[PDB]
Amino acid sequence: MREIVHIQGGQCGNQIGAKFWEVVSDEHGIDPTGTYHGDSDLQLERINVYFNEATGGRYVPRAILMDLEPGTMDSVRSGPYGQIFRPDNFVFGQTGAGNNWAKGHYTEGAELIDSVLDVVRKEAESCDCLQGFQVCHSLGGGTGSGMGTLLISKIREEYPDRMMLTFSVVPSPKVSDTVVEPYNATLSVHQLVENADECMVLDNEALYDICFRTLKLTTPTFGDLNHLISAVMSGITCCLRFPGQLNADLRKLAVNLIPFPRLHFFMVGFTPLTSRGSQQYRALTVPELTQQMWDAKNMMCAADPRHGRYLTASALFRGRMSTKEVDEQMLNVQNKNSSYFVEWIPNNVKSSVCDIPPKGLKMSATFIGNSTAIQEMFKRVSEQFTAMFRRKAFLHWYTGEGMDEMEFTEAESNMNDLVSEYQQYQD
Amino acid sequence: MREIVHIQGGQCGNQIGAKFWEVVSDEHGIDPTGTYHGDSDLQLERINVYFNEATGGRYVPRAILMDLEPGTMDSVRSGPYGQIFRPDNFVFGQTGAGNNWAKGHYTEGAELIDSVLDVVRKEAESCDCLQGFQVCHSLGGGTGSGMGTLLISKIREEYPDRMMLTFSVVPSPKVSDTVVEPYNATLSVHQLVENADECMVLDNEALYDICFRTLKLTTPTFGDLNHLISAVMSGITCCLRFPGQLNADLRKLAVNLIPFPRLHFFMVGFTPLTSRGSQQYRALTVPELTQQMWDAKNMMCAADPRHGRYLTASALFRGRMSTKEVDEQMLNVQNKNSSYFVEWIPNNVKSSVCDIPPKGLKMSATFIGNSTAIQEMFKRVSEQFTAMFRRKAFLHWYTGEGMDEMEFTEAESNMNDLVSEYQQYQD
Amino acid sequence: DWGPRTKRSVPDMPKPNAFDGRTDLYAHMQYRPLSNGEQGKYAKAFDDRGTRG
Amino acid sequence: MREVISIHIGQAGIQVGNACWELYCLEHGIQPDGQMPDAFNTFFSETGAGKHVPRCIFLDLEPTVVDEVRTGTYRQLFHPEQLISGKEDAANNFARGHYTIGKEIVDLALDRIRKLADNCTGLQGFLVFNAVGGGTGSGLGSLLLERLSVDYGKKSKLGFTVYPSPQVSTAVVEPYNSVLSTHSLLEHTDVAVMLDNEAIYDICRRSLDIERPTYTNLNRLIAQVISSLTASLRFDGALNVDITEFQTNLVPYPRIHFMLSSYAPIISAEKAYHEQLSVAEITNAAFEPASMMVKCDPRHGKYMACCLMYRGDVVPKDVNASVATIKTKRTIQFVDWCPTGFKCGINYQPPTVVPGGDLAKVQRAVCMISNSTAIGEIFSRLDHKFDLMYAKRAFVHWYVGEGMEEGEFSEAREDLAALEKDFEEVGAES
Amino acid sequence: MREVISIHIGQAGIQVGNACWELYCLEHGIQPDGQMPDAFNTFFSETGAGKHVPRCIFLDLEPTVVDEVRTGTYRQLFHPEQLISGKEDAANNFARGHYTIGKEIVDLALDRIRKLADNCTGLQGFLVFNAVGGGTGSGLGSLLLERLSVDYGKKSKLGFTVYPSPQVSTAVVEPYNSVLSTHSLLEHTDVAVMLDNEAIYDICRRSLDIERPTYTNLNRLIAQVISSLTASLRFDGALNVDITEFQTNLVPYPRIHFMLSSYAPIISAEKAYHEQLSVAEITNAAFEPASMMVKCDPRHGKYMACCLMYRGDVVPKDVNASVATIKTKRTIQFVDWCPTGFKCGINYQPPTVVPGGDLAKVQRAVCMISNSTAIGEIFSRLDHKFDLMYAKRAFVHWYVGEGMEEGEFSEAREDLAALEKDFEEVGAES
Ligand SMILES: Nc1nc2c(ncn2[C@@H]2O[C@H](COP(=O)(O)OP(=O)(O)OP(=O)(O)O)[C@@H](O)[C@H]2O)c(=O)[nH]1
Ligand SMILES: Nc1nc2c(ncn2[C@@H]2O[C@H](COP(=O)(O)OP(=O)(O)OP(=O)(O)O)[C@@H](O)[C@H]2O)c(=O)[nH]1
Ligand SMILES: Nc1nc2c(ncn2[C@@H]2O[C@H](COP(=O)(O)OP(=O)(O)O)[C@@H](O)[C@H]2O)c(=O)[nH]1
Ligand SMILES: Nc1nc2c(ncn2[C@@H]2O[C@H](COP(=O)(O)OP(=O)(O)O)[C@@H](O)[C@H]2O)c(=O)[nH]1
Ligand SMILES: [Mg+2]
Ligand SMILES: [Mg+2]
Ligand SMILES: [Mg+2]
Repeated sequence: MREIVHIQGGQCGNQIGAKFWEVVSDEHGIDPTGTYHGDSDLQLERINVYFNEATGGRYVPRAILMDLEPGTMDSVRSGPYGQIFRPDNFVFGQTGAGNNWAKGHYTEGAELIDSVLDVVRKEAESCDCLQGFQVCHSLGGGTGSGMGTLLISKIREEYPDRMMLTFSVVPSPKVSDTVVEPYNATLSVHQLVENADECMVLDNEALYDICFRTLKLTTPTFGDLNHLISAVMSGITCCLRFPGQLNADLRKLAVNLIPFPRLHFFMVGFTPLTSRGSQQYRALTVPELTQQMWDAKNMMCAADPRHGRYLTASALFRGRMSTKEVDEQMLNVQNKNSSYFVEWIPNNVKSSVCDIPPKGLKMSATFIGNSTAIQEMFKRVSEQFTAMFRRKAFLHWYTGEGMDEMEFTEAESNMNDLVSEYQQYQD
Repeated sequence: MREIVHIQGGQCGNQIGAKFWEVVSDEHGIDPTGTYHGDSDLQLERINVYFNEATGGRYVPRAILMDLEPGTMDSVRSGPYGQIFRPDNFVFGQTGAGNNWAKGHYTEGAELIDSVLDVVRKEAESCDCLQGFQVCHSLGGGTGSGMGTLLISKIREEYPDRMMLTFSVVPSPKVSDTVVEPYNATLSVHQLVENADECMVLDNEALYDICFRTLKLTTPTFGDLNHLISAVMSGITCCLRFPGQLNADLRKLAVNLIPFPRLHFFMVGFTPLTSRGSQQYRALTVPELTQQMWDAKNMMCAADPRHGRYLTASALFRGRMSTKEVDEQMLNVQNKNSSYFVEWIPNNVKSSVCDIPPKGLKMSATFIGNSTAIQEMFKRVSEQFTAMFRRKAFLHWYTGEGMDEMEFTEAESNMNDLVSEYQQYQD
Repeated sequence: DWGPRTKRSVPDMPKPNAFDGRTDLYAHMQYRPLSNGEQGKYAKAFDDRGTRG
Repeated sequence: MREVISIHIGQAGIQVGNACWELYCLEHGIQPDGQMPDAFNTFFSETGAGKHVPRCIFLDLEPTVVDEVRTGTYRQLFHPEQLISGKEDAANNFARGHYTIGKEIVDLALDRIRKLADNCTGLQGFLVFNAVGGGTGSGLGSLLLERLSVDYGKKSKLGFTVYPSPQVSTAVVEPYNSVLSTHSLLEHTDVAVMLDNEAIYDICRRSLDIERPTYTNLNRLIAQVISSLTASLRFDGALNVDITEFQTNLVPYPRIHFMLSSYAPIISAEKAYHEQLSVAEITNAAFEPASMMVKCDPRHGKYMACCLMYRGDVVPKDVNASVATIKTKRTIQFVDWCPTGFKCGINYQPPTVVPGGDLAKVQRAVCMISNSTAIGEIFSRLDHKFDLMYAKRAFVHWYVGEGMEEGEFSEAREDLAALEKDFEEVGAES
Repeated sequence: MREVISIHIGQAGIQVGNACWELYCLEHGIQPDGQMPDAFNTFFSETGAGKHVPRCIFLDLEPTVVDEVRTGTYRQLFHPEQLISGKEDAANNFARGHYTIGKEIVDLALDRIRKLADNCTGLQGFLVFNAVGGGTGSGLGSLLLERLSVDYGKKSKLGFTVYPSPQVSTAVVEPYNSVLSTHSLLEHTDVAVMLDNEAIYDICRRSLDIERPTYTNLNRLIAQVISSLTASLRFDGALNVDITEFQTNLVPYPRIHFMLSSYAPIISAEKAYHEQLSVAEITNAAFEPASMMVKCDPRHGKYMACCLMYRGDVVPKDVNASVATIKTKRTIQFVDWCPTGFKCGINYQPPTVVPGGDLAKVQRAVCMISNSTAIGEIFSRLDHKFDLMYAKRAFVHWYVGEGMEEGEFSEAREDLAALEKDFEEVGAES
């Protein structure tokens, strides 16, 4: 009877949750009209983690979709499985943050924060036991990063004993989508360390690559990319919604994966990724779900895990599986390559099994990895930020909404501080 | 529970090895679809030696199919029994070696040797305990010669204790399908001495001679020639995949037939060969098989057995038979002509019996001999190598890819060294 | 209670892919068996680009 | 509801605007009378039952370019008070459009902009169309832009202006009229998109294989660039680009705000069948200087910030691979301090084709608006043209006698001289 | 995928390419308009909705021959930009095509090459078609060939050119343009294959028994060689021979890359029934000097490498028996240091017969392309014709005035003289 409240911001956040709540819905067997027509009794046992029961069998999520433009919700208005949401929980803006981190945070940010936090507070008091708050947003943008990161700092003030899952996408190293991309990213990670308790790192270039070499797709849309992200988000809370032989909730991963409070940036992975051409030939047994779990190609982050040591890792298995085959495969990966794991921590791997697989798959598993290789991602964004700030280019906008260069120097100071302690632990 | 990893290299290796997977799947009762339809219980008892279990009862070969051109992969998959292979195991490039040993071994093999080691590892630690690796290629081209022998050198360093059986076709004395055979053949064999542990030498125009005067097939295509080669390949591991009265796996043929570590080149033969109109006149008796097995015209390499003495030989008889007829006609073939056998090795032959005969034949045997007359096929390559190298013709393609002329002379010395160790055993 | 939907409604975007019509990743994420009328396409080709050979 | 107001000033403004609003009524299905047989709110104002009014005004002192709109095929479309005429033109004089006859009509110009701004619910920016060659587009545009920053602060103002070509120009006091305009469009207009008539003459020559281009053909694909610029508001796509998103991505410094323009697919009705139009082909076509819409060579300067707005069947992956192939080319060289030069926008609406037009129906199109240091070649050449003519006081008594003084030539010259210093200083590698 | 760009330079390259692509469109079933009613990707680009365009450019300075293609039956097959023209021809001047008038078009030629190279995912070679008799085929041919080497390094450039015949010559300054082309075609084309008009005249006279052939009859069987060499890329066979396999098996040295050509079953329609076409018979036919497509006798020289390419019902057995009888013949001489001489390739596609062509429908075909020392007689005869004309400076004022200098005629003379010594050196027994 523990609960998770879902909050989302920006273009990137809303499009993920359009697919994320879609993927959750047919796992639980509820129609886009909201009625339940599932064939399994185990689906209705833990619904309250993600849905409010309503009159007539309607189920409405704990979804609070935040944006500063009506464009994102318009896609949610008309997209598939977009009618399940609460109309009152669509807080909206009119001006738009305009891809500016200063506009979403300080000046135009304050006019909507008092309204979006009212929607959060109404849902927080309605459910009894709050496991934590889950946010999905971007970092290089300004609407979901600028307004989102202030919202995370505020909600840690009101609820300091509750965990914080953030699924924030990251500026790609190879390619770029916006021009103020390193500016809005370094200001957000500077705030994400202080407020958030655990972070899942995503980026489109790894989601693009994982759709090519592992899925054999040469035309991946964003809706194809959002599905693989949505499979990861269902895998974290698969223990809450379904039973298992060994149970690991959200707070159990927090004590496992976080040795020190600032080292909460993880990398994700989803195991049964089979192309349709090679779908029949592969078998589904625990040793071959593990061999795709630890592959560097299966990681949905920029960082190559072969570069840096694994400080702590977690695995969220789903399915009817032997407990030895879960145990022995994750024990073999501690002996075959022990140079990639940290010596001064014994048994870096957290494992948990849930007996209810996803729809159709006989077995599945989700990987969360606290690697020190994530410093390669943070170094590159800090490299771009120092290049543009020393010329003070694109800075006359951010100083226009009420910023001075003091926190810009502070953002690089904390960025250089957090990457310094990763490389100190790698030695 | 002893398994073999199959590797196919180049146009010759893919075409030969595709023919290899019908002759072993038919005797294991695997349909072209991929399911099982055999009427015998003994077929499924040992199927892990070549096949990997898949979902739905499917069986897939443990064959990494490797080349540098996409044309042959499309041709192999489009043929009958070509849909059983995994698309992930079809590893290939786009440029093509183009009958150039330097392009295969050094330039264009380097961007693909990382991809082929990734999948031959994935077929190695997936299975229980490796008996060895089997590769089939050509020594005349550049795709299976250069980039094929590069794989053997890499896989011998990674797995040093495993067995290595190579089926390589060698250039003809009489005719010449390409122009740069002896450059490709001398460089490939020099890499093949230290790396590989066995080498079943084949020649295409010994096969044409077999198909003309004995089989009486007036229009032999490559479907004919690969079919004779594939029968020998099924004969070596015949006692692995099926029970036998006297047991002999692939390593039993190693210690019996390799006197000295560089003395490991063999030549092959298949005994129950008669033309289609003359099948009624042949009585399938054990002495009938032995007179064809030891005949010069039946042997599948260009070397003539009467020119040199037999260091060691082996006969792998298949079918229901009496084991003393496996004994005296191997004794009598030494007593009748002892001048053609080595005096200082007594009982130069090894015999084995597998009680499951191949399909359509009730009595068969595959001959593995180690004659010192195999120096003839090496020295006719060597006399062609010295002719072209002294004028440095057709060399700028090889030295345009980083290969200095020093290693050409190094490979020449080993070829003259390997005909030196053979020459002193016939005296 | 909702107003009129803004920003139009584009028809057939993103397009159904050639070499079998794929508008979703449900087949891969649900592990559905391949149909017999569509198995030949993946028998002939490796990637989702159609009929190269 | 989002909305953008377009003001059309000078002879170039209306003739673009006739081509601009022709492209707009075919996208929404609105007939020329104004009747559609939910996304028109960006440009059209719904009134009554089945009537749509363009949210634009035609402001020109010469009545003989506006009256043909008032009697053409678009009589029932425009509001008659939006069409603002005058007694006599400014006669390519900056002093007449700014001091003598400009002030007598700009009061009526603000009277309808306030009416258009009051009818707007949510405003994101302004569009201005003018030519700095003629004093109506140059002087009255300077007067209206200076007044609008006082009247409507901190709002976006998109500058679609046309500059004299190096080898081609159709007026004599164009070096005089362009330099005085640069004192206003520097400090007031926030985004300025240069256009150049001879570069579009060359674009229509080779890509559209038209041997004899006219002013109608040039303005038709001028309408294509602006419609592609604001197609993100009207239709839905993978990556939307809003007006204020467009302004903070390409303006690194408040004075370095002039940007280029490039529309990649210009294909004929007979070459459309033979070209294999993919997102890799059009993206490489946009960065070609042949497709550049201003007569400047980008190889001399450094690209500094670029946006690529895609229309049609553009899937998000290979467009992200198309940008990577542009970055690897040594010819397209970016400035050192900007490792992230690209902005991307994808809309799902293929570009409409006007019936009887010259462009062919394409399923993919990209419009690039890029900030570069090669635009200093545009200003420095017009600086040399002004400095040679001013040195012997040519055509000064026309300008001075209509209210001006000699001191405004020195201030405008010094202001433009700072731009050439600013472009060299910013683009210098450190 | 496998792809190849075929460039055609000069007037003689056009009617060759006019005769190639009419056979290519027939062999893949492409209709003349350009619509097929997977193997076409080597030469045709899939464009939009069921349309194919040839991966080719038809560049020539004289606008007459290219405009014949524009108004011909293949007006819909070709992209209109690929048919590149010019204002005036080089007019039998290597000076004009390489220095004065060739520069204005070679930039436009390389631009479309970059467009075609970008479209193809794997480029295996460039097929260059020219004749060294004319200015455009030699001057513009050398300028494009030099530029294509730098821009696309380490890529095969397959040179298919026509040298002047010993007896029949249609121009006077053909000795001058042949020697100047030889300095450039030596160091730029990786592999060159000669053709001579005299031998093709004799082939049509003896084999096809047509008394008065024209260039249309010449280029049709030229194209039958063209398809036979690229036969491996488009259709599967037992022994594939790619373009990159074609080079590394035939040239023993970089400076010796001039090779002959032959075609075996050149039989008319009435004589095809009586002849028994076996692999043994046509292989003996291909090695005869009558079947040689270049007017030299191979008996004077020595074969250093041969590459036989087979099409149709050919088993791999009898091709080895046929080669064995060829090797045991004593009039056919191989060089002593190359025992392994033959590169054998067997495609399974029988040759296609064009309607109206003199060639008959045959099940088997052999195209033999072989390097030999008998090609040293070609360069000596063109040298002797050049040495006589240059002795007292005939036809030099045309070349000197149009850019060239006097001294570099001796440089091409010494370069051709070194080619004479190199053929004598490589054939000397050791
Ligand atoms: N592209 C384009 N440019 C135009 C068009 N009409 C005029 N121009 C440009 O405008 C310049 C002339 O200055 P204008 O601003 O049009 O003169 P005006 O607007 O009549 O100003 P006044 O004469 O004072 O009324 C010429 O050099 C043209 O380049 C047009 O229809 N299309
Ligand atoms: N095989 C063949 N050769 C041709 C043909 N037409 C011309 N030639 C050869 O071309 C040589 C002369 O060059 P041309 O192609 O006619 O003219 P060009 O090379 O384009 O040079 P310009 O006329 O100045 O443009 C002659 O010696 C002919 O041998 C043809 O149709 N077939
Ligand atoms: N996975 C995914 N990422 C997206 C999508 N749309 C935008 N993004 C990412 O969001 C980043 C830009 O941030 P932006 O959307 O402007 O953030 P916003 O200003 O808060 O809306 C880019 O790096 C994109 O990769 C989407 O539909 N799916
Ligand atoms: N037994 C057999 N030999 C073949 C076949 N195809 C080609 N060969 C031999 O391979 C040699 C040419 O090598 P090649 O095919 O180019 O090898 P690659 O470079 O690895 O592709 C010739 O001498 C043929 O004798 C086949 O189907 N069966
Ligand atoms: Mg517990
Ligand atoms: Mg006027
Ligand atoms: Mg000509």
